[PDB]
Amino acid sequence: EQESVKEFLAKAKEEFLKKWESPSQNTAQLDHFDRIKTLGTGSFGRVMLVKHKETGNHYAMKILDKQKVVKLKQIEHTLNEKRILQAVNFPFLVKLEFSFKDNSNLYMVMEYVPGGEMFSHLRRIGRFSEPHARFYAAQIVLTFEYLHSLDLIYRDLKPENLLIDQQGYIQVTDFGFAKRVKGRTWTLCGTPEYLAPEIILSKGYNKAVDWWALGVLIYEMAAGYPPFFADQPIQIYEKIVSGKVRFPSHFSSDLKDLLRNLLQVDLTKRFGNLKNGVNDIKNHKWFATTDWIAIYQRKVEAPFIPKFKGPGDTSNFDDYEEEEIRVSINEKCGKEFTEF
Ligand SMILES: Clc1ccc(-c2c[nH]c([C@@H]3COCCN3)n2)s1
Ligand SMILES: Clc1ccc(-c2c[nH]c([C@@H]3COCCN3)n2)s1
Repeated sequence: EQESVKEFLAKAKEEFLKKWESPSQNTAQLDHFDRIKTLGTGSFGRVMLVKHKETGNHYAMKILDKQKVVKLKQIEHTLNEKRILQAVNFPFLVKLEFSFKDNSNLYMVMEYVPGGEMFSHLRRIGRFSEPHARFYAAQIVLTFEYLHSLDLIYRDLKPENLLIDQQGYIQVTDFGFAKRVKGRTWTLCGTPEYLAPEIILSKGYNKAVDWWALGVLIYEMAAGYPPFFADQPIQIYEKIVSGKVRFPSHFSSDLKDLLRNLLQVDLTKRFGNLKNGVNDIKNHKWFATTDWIAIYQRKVEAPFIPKFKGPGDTSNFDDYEEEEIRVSINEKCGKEFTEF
């Protein structure tokens, strides 16, 4: 690669390691914020729009219930999420601004990205044109080049985890499955449609699973539906491990070629995992019109700017029942979360 790229990644790794070895902790508390709206909710956590009472700034606060994290066997994953988020820095990664814990919950206070999930915009428009898909895909390629160089595997690429910012660029959220891995790792995690075959087959797997998931994402952005779709996970998994993929006739020949190499069942033949690494992807004909430096510098005009009224607008997110943020008078699971 160009020495300028090698030196950039060397500095990125130095800066990551300094924060990784000495993580920040306990940098705000709950009563510094007003709660505004629930933006999403799941089996152990939720994300809420909040406003900082002294500065007036808006943030997305991810709240995890310690007891539910323990019950669902997510302790190590939640510790990974916060330790990685406080150590990374890249244009297309959502920034963690504060973190803290109390008797009941863990809190990660992130920048608020008001344009909403890519998923909403994709389903609204139906499918993205190839140039539009390629603009987003280029940002993911650069983000994975960065993360992988730090020995991080992301493991949760899907349209719901990619938010669109005020300039139309991506911000990757949700580091709940991200992990620092030199070599292989073994956990079954991720969403069914996006799982690589070696995850489904319970193998020791590596960063190649992120490049498989990029193939699924590009397919879904350009078609409007994912390549291995079926009604139940076991049926999805059978399709994935066969790897038989059908492409819409409107796909360009270059797009089909790139996707056959990303959706390669044999991980030892998959683009992103060969001797030339990410450069087999960046140099592929489907990306011939991409100016990688201009994307990194955010100098390319985006295909689409989300419609919103200001930094507190929640119109691009949906409506959930509003539940209390209860804090027990007694400390729960203190040992398990000591390092958070
Ligand atoms: Cl992943 C990435 C790999 C290499 C990257 C890179 C190389 N050079 C730059 C920028 C361009 O000008 C502003 C600062 N340096 N990024 S990103
Ligand atoms: Cl604005 C936002 C900033 C950060 C957000 C965030 C972090 N983690 C999640 C996930 C998405 O997938 C499943 C569970 N909650 N959103 S949204």
